[PDB]
Amino acid sequence: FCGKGYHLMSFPQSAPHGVVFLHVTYVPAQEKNFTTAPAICHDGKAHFPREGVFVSNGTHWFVTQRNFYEPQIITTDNTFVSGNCDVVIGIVNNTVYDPLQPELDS
Amino acid sequence: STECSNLLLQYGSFCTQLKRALTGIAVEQDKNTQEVFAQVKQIYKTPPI
Amino acid sequence: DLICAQKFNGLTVLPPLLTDEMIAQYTSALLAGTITSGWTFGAGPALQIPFPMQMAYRFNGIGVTQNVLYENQKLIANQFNSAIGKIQDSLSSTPS
Amino acid sequence: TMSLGAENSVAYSNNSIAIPTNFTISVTTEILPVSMTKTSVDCTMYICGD
Ligand SMILES: *[C@@H]1O[C@H](CO)[C@@H](O[C@@H]2O[C@H](CO)[C@@H](O)[C@H](O)[C@H]2NC(C)=O)[C@H](O)[C@H]1NC(C)=O
Ligand SMILES: *[C@@H]1O[C@H](CO)[C@@H](O[C@@H]2O[C@H](CO)[C@@H](O)[C@H](O)[C@H]2NC(C)=O)[C@H](O)[C@H]1NC(C)=O
Ligand SMILES: *[C@@H]1O[C@H](CO)[C@@H](O[C@@H]2O[C@H](CO)[C@@H](O)[C@H](O)[C@H]2NC(C)=O)[C@H](O)[C@H]1NC(C)=O
Ligand SMILES: *[C@@H]1O[C@H](CO)[C@@H](O[C@@H]2O[C@H](CO)[C@@H](O)[C@H](O)[C@H]2NC(C)=O)[C@H](O)[C@H]1NC(C)=O
Ligand SMILES: *[C@@H]1O[C@H](CO)[C@@H](O)[C@H](O)[C@H]1NC(C)=O
Repeated sequence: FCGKGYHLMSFPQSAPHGVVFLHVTYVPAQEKNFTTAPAICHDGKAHFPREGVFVSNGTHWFVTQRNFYEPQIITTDNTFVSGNCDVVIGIVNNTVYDPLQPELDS
Repeated sequence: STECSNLLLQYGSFCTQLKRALTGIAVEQDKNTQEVFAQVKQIYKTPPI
Repeated sequence: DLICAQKFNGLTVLPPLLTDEMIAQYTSALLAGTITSGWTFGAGPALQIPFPMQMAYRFNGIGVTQNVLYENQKLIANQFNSAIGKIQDSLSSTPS
Repeated sequence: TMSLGAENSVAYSNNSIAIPTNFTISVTTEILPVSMTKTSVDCTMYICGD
């Protein structure tokens, strides 16, 4: 409706018998392949991303926002738990970090 | 009839107006098909499986 | 003989610029981009995504968590397939 | 025969995703007519003059 791409904002310009809209949009670029999974199996629990998606560059599993590659460590703060690992098709085994664990480990 | 066309010439540019309006409608239909269906410039393919 | 009677009096029908197979090829391209890439092909380059994960994104778009889909993936797929079959039956069985 | 576009087979599989690593801020134009030329006709002067 407001240009090709994800619309950010727009500018009106007057024209003889008309209007010209300058649509400023966000276009994704320089995409990269990653191995993805629907959920992470950790301690018999299924973890799902709170706002992003699980990606893997080949060796390590991360969670990133969907429209821009920003890999982050899969923690309990950006994932939520629903059920065990027996139901989700395609769930992979990976560790999920707990920030309370180094505090109580020392 | 040639003399009927000679009498039709005295009515002015009515036939030119009707032909121009119908040509506008005819190109408008193709434009409508372009706006509805030609929304991608890449012809994507389904994988074989 | 209606078409010949129209043609003989100066009333001609111009063909459409796009044939039916080219419009069908446009719709096949739209289907392939939507199934293989989601909404990403409409906003830029087509980024591939698995269709259960795309449909989980769409559940997240309507305010339902992803685990509702991932725990019920077979049920959602069966309901979708039955609904498509019901579209084909309802279109074949209705004149209006 | 006119070409519909370039063929682009999207590399679909059930465990692969494509994530963008960059972006382009794209500005495009959309031109929309708003008004016409406002015309008035004196019907008697057009048909008959004086
Ligand atoms: C995927 O990304 C991770 C993190 O960006 C990489 O892990 C690091 O790789 C470098 C280079 O081998 C090592 O020096 C670091 O010690 C690694 N970090 C950890 C925590 O082990 C990983 O190598 C990447 N994998 C691929 C295939 O690119
Ligand atoms: C992820 O880990 C679980 C258990 O931690 C694995 O499930 C086991 O798989 C073996 C091999 O099939 C079975 O003998 C065990 O009985 C399973 N245990 C349970 C509790 O289910 C699972 O295979 C791992 N997934 C991957 C991809 O390695
Ligand atoms: C992700 O990987 C796939 C292959 O698994 C790449 O798809 C291939 O791309 C090349 C170059 O355009 C084509 O010649 C092949 O025919 C493609 N294969 C298939 C199966 O479609 C894809 O390009 C990769 N994505 C990125 C961003 O590099
Ligand atoms: C993201 O894209 C921008 C351009 O779209 C990149 O910026 C260019 O970077 C190269 C090399 O550093 C320079 O030669 C160009 O002059 C830059 N262009 C502009 C407009 O700044 C940027 O490097 C890209 N970032 C990543 C991480 O790929
Ligand atoms: C993905 O598909 C391949 C072959 O089509 C199959 O071997 C694999 O098990 C599938 N994985 C999932 C999670 O469906």
